[PDB]
Amino acid sequence: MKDIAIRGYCDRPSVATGETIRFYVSANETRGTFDAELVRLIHGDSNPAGPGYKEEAIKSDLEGQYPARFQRTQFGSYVEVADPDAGLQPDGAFSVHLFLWSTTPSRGRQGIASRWNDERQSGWNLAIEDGRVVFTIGDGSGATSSVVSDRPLFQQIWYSITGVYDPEKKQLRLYQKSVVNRTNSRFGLVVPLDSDCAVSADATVKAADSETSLLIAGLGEAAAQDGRTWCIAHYNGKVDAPKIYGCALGQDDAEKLSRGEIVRPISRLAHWDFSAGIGLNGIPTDHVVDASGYGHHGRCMNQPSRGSTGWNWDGHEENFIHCPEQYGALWFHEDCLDDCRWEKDFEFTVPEGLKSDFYAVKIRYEDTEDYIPFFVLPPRGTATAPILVIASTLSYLAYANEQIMHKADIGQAVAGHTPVLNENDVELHKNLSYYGLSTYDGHIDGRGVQYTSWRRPIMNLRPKHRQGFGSIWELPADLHLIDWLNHNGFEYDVATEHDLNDQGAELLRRYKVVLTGSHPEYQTWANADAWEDYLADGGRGMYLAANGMYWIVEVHPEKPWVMEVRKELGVTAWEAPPGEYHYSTNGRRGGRFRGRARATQKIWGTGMSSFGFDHSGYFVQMPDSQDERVAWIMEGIDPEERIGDGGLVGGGAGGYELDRYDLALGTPPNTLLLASSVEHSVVYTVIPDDKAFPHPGMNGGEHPFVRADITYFSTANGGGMFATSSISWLGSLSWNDYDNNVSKMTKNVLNQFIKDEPAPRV
Amino acid sequence: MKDIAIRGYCDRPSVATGETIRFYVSANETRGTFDAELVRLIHGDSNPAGPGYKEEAIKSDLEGQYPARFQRTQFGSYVEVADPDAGLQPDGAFSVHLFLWSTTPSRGRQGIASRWNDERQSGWNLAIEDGRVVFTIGDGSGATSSVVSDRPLFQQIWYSITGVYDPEKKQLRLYQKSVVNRTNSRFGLVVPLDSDCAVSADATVKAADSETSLLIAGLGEAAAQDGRTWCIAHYNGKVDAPKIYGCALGQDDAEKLSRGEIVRPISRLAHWDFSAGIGLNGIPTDHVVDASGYGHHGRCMNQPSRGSTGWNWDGHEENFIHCPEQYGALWFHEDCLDDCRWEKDFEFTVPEGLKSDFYAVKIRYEDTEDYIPFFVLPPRGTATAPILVIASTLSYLAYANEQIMHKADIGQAVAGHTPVLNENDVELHKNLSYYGLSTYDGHIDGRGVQYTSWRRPIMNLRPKHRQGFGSIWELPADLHLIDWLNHNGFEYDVATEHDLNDQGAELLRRYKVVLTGSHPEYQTWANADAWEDYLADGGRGMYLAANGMYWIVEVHPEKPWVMEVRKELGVTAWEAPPGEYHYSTNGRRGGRFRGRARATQKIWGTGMSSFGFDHSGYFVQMPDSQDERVAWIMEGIDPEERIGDGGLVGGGAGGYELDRYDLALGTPPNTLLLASSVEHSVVYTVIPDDKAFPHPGMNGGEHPFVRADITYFSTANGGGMFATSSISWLGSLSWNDYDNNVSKMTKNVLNQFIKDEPAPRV
Amino acid sequence: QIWYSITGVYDPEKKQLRLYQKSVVNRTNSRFGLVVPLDSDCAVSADATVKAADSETSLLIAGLGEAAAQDGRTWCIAHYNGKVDAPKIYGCALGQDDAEKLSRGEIVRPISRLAHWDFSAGIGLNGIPTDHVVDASGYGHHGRCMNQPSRGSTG
Amino acid sequence: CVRDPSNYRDRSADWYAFYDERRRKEIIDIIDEHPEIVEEHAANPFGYRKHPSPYLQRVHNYFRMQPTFGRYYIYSEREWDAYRIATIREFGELPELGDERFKTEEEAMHAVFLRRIEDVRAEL
Amino acid sequence: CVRDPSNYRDRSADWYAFYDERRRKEIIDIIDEHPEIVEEHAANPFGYRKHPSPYLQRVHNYFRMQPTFGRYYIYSEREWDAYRIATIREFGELPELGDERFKTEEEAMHAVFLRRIEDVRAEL
Ligand SMILES: [Fe+3]
Ligand SMILES: [Fe+3]
Repeated sequence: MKDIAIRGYCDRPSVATGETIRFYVSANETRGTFDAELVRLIHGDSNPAGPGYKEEAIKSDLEGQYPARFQRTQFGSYVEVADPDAGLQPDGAFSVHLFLWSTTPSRGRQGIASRWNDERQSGWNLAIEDGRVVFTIGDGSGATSSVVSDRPLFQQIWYSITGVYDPEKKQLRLYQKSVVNRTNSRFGLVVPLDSDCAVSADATVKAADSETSLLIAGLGEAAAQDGRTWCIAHYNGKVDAPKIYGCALGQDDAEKLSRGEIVRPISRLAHWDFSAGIGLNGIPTDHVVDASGYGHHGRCMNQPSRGSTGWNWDGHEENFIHCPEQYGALWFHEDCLDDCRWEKDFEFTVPEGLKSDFYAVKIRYEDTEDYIPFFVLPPRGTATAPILVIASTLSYLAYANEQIMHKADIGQAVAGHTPVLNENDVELHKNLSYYGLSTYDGHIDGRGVQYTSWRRPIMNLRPKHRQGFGSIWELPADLHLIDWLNHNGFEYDVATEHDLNDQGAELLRRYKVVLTGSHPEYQTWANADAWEDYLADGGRGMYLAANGMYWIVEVHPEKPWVMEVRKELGVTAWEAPPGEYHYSTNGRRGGRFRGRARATQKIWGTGMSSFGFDHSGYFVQMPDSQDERVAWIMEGIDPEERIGDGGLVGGGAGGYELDRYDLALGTPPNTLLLASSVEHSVVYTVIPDDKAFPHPGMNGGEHPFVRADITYFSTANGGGMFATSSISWLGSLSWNDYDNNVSKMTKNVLNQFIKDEPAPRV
Repeated sequence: MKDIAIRGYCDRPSVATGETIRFYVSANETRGTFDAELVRLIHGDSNPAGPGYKEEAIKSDLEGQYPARFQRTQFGSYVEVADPDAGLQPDGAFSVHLFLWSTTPSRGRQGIASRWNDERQSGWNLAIEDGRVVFTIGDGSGATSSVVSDRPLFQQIWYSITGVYDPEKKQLRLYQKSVVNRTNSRFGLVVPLDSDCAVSADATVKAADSETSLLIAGLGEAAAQDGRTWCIAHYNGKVDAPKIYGCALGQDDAEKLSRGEIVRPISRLAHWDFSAGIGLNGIPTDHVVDASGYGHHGRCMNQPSRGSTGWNWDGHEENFIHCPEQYGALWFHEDCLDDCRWEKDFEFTVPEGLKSDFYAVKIRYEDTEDYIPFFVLPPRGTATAPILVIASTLSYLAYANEQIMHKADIGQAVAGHTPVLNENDVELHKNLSYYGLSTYDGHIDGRGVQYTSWRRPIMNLRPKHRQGFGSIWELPADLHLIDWLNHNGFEYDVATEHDLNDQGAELLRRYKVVLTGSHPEYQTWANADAWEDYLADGGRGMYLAANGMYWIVEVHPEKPWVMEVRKELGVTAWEAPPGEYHYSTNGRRGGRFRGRARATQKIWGTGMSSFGFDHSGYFVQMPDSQDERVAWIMEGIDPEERIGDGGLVGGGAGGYELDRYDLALGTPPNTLLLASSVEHSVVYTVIPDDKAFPHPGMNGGEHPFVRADITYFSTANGGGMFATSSISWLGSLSWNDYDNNVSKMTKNVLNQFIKDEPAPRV
Repeated sequence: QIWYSITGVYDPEKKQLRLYQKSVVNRTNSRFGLVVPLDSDCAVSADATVKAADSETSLLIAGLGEAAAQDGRTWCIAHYNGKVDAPKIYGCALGQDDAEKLSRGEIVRPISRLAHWDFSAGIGLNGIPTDHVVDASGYGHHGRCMNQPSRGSTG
Repeated sequence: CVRDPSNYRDRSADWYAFYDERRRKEIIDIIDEHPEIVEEHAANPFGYRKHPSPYLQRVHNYFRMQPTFGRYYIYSEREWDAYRIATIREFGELPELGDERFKTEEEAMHAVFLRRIEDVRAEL
Repeated sequence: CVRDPSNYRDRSADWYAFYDERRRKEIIDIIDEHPEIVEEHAANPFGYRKHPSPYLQRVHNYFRMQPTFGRYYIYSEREWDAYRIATIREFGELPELGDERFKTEEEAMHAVFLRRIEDVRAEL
């Protein structure tokens, strides 16, 4: 069909004046040129019942023609130990020990530990071939020598594997031993497992210098060109404590290494401890320490999961910062990606007279037309507007390259209909290697994706994209608010949640009112602190969304383009495995905000109540609508009207996500309840956070928790928070050509908050 | 109507031969006598479709007439500081400071801290009256002097409260100050809270020796008779760091005390640190340490919740053993009971030739008949039979004095019918002070009950009790199995789960086969270790039940009759507050076994899948039933028949709790799936642990997880494990006068497991 | 032997070399303490007439490069004496607000860093027995100790 | 300034009254549009081997989740001989029993069902 | 003695087959006993302001929770102008598109519903 022929991304989400942003572009093949120009995004939704797509051209130094070329992506987690001087290719006898835990032991050939060239079969490796651990040496002639284990591995069982090369006997040996205990494996000690072997073979050849790096969980593709080794046969599952010896080990040495004893410490050529670097702040680094004392330090590539349960993990401690000796594993999936690592094609330095708004680079290739969005800040330390719009870039990363309808069996069940998918949803399915996975997707192992990255082509971030749950989801849903603010005469600035994480409440206090996106679901702990500190002293805000502070996020300290989330039972897609709840960026718990005594009620007045994606409802006015203290809100609205019966997103104003009033979760006591939503269906459900025992009938129309709630409270020093508690509020702003109750209410509150008089103090 | 006139408990659940059990009986009023005699429990269910009630009298030295009397029960949590020398009634100036966190601040008069006599109004106290903190002294002539706060207390807000008595100005003073932070209280920092006040009043009287003990969270009733002080005006909510001074404090000093600074350390008279004693194994003690060097050590009474979040808790650490300085609180519910502390009426020493079985002491008062069930063991180190029946006494404590149908609003919705309730539930509803609460109950605060005790009259432990979900629930549901074993020729011993906790796998290895109860839901960690050590080495077991290893329990070491469970999301009645998931008896996580990588599939083959209580289903055979390796199980059973269509519990053999085969949770690889249950209704639901997103249709007959699964696997050394995966299995053994498929299958597996040959090795 | 926080800024938009100096003494880190009324804070600027070029040397902490690197080896001539803590290079121009936040140890603008060498990255329970200096910005610009500087020094 | 907690109340009660009014009107409309669910529940009130209709189940889903102050239940006066309908009161009180006795608990369940329909009609 | 993992398998598939058989028979019995739910779905496949019947919702609850390999969806060939019906394949594979084109997406949803009913009738 209309296939995607050009891809691209930018290196950073937001850029102030006088700063450089770099744009990395890739084509299907190296031919032709492509065009590029700068646009200002105004509206994104191409629904014929609305305004249609809107953009504006901007003259810049950025535009021109550039050569189109294919750029290759490395895809899959591994550890790369750079060995320039062939020290880890030993000249005589050498032994390799490691602990293993395989999740897909029959998914092709999977290299475990290797200094191995695979173009010419030179070096040594340790790999899984047809479910069996194989230890192979070679010398580049094509002639190799292997030893194959008698016992095929089981899935998710800890094994202790030793490979031995011995020239004195001209012999390859292999030791295998399962080290199951009560908690570390898939099944426990009641199973009479027999997976111990000790096999030998005749090494007719000698191992040669492979001219590659050493790789944990992979094999090297060819000889290194310009110092880069390419990884090919990716392993899935935990590796714990690998080490290389300069001698040949016996069976008593293998038996002692299976119990965790370090035998012959003077003979270790290398020993990588994956738990070295854990303090009370976690392990926020890609650095892998050589514990032998020879400086063969490694580097984690494409972010394998650190702080993972080891081979000796009994469950007496479930926090990896208090028992680092039982957390020496790294998970290593084959479909991870933290950086595409492409070569830059062009870059942009922001001029002085460039307004702070949403921007995109429009790349015009042969028939494919691609966008690359970015965000432009005001000059550093200054504000150029009274209104601040927060772009929800952390939630853009959470839903980045989302593949629910192609992967999740409950995709159509959460929706209330069959999904409608673009060619972008076909392009993600056809080329998974170019893009990666979302945090709502899982790996090929089964565990969900914790880490997501900005430095990759994110295809559901383009403004002409329409998502599968309904109409539109993340950035075109914020272009609704942008188009409403441009149709009226409001002057605004744009910040991101990464900028909020960097700058604190000092960013927010430059503005009289701060607005959120349509779905600001993922926040850091410092963003919640900044919002609370802003509102506690005269700050005003509008929360024009639902599901607004649900999951705790930490931005990675060494790599600020990578986001971490670990999830638990709640409104979730996956659940974290039992001892692995704590983040590795900071050493803290970080599940739901509500489970850390920081529910969304304690800051924004309302918080997560229900979800469902068939259609939307409308709001019905509560008795606080006729209160004299909120006559400024309900100003041009008859007291018997439906608020928001019609809209682009879902067909109404109350829908897709609902937040409610709750004093026990932390609503301020002076909050008024202006309206509440009705006409919700069986597809909407009560969230698992609110259930004790699941009984029948906890769904829309049949349970009191299924509602959205328009609220308002006031804070000290003339501040106040307004909330509408629905995603599809912003999709109802441009209904009936901007002549509706939704835009009247939002405009009344926004004209009140941009004044100099205090917020009206309910 | 029919009121209960006589009660009773025993000191310990299980007693071996040559050992002593004490009995504690209370009548409604002191008049007359009562009779007592020993019986053997055989069958408890009085359903006319079944065998009817059965028992057997035993001649013993226990029987006779005993004087009836009313025994008063102290009910509610408090800390008691014994002061015979009146050291904590000072003669001159004194001040009191504490941190306050009140859950029901407008519920009666609640004594916070006191050394107070309430008959004659003597001493001093600090109490909540009319929602306001009042500090009152009194001389013992009816004349009191008070000082009342200007600001009422908000609900679940942390306060810093100083009460000062200054004789130099003849002035009672009081200081109140809220100490909220981002995480410790009900609402957060955006609320412009104004509950700070400094008030004063004239003091006309002097405080006198109240001749009571000092009490945290309560007032003393009268003068101490025989050394025992009674507590009347019980507080609800957290108290943190109480201290008494020998001087008069100013507003500067109270302001420094609100920041946690210990002002004037030489002037302290007492200072109780509620976090003194937290090691790496929790705080398993009632001793409260005086941190002022004066030896005024305290004592917890009726088990207040140790390990509670304190006034300065920010959620960076959520385990009290790693940050003990932010966990200095106790919760102090007004409806806790760890021991009724009655007087012994009669005792019993188990004779030399008494069989190990279920026993009870039948008490025969005027028109009322109460039983006191206990358990008789074989002699220490010997086993008198090849069968061990485990009585599920931990699960009996969990459901002890269950009041779901009177308190929980969703109690009928979890069932599928209107509950039928006896006079015992009416007696629990009428006299709450005598009996206590279950762990499926919440407190009056709303937070669920974490501690349950054996030394109290447990009314649903009696065999003639019928329960609200259906027919019968815990001990008559095990009398089903006892009646089936006595009807056939099988010879068994009886042990409890407390004995299994004490004795390990050394208890289990004296037997050929061990049988579980009908619902062995609450287990300790060591019991799961004992079962895994028994099955891993030649042991045989039958799991004639479901929901069998769900929650982690710890028995209190200093008080072996008290059980602890803290709960999370899942199949729960309540969830623990955000910083308090770790037990106080040992400092370990311990919620669901499934979240600790110790699911029920790893040991017993099947694990918790579904629940619902309207009626039961029948089983349909699977293609492993026609296998030649398990033809001994399906011996006299036609391969076209239903298994268990009809029965006393629900009308079928698959019902009320369903367990399934699941390899990912840890089912052994050589497990055969023999049969599965059908005909479940919309009442039966999928558990929250198997849900990612709630969608419509996760109930019986619309989802694959709603099934029971009869399984069998074999272990090493001739062992094996049989599983029926349903509560209502034992209710179907006595159907059609013991002539049905359920009893035939159970008799086949039990005749195989008592032979000397190994298990048939699937 | 007084601890200072030093930011050198090259701003082409104003054609301006800037420099920020600020003493960060506490009760224990320096030669004298907090009773000394120290005044060594300054913010100066100068015009920049030239642009910086590729020196064709390695980067050096505590020294200057002598000539262009011959056979890959860079020689060091103007040797510094004393402690250096947390050196970092940015891709933008910093203000006085940013240098003031950097003096408190806050890592301002983490996405704009070009390199950041953490001299304490690698301390386990067995010391730091290595010459490898870790780039804590994610760009792989890893360092190397030469002639054994004292690792484990007070910061 | 927030200084007195009696000046503040739970404002979700104002929506619970609205929701309960809508929901009672809905349940009496379902009972009037489908009168055979009453005789269906009279035949088999447990749903044993004949599961309830979805409209009967929707009526059950309204009735079973109500707050327990004022909730009907069945009191076993004599087990398998006599059954009475009881009303839940505060802690420390006896239930308010009905005058009519029943033989089987299925008859008591259908009588509770009919009395709940009579109460939800009498409130409108 | 457990030594080779190819000797073992997931024996819950023997019950998933048994469950799918009963479940497909129940779904075609619902569609035969209530023919009006197909026209109910054709009038409004979103249930916008007219929520679906319990029998139509039971048919939806069967169709929507299937495994994704083989599942039907709608491919927006030209948005608001043309819609086709696709079938999900493995990773790396383009989907198999349908022949017929549709104007609105509600027509495509009802054609997916009809084609799923045809495919569940074809296996029996
Ligand atoms: Fe979400
Ligand atoms: Fe239970």
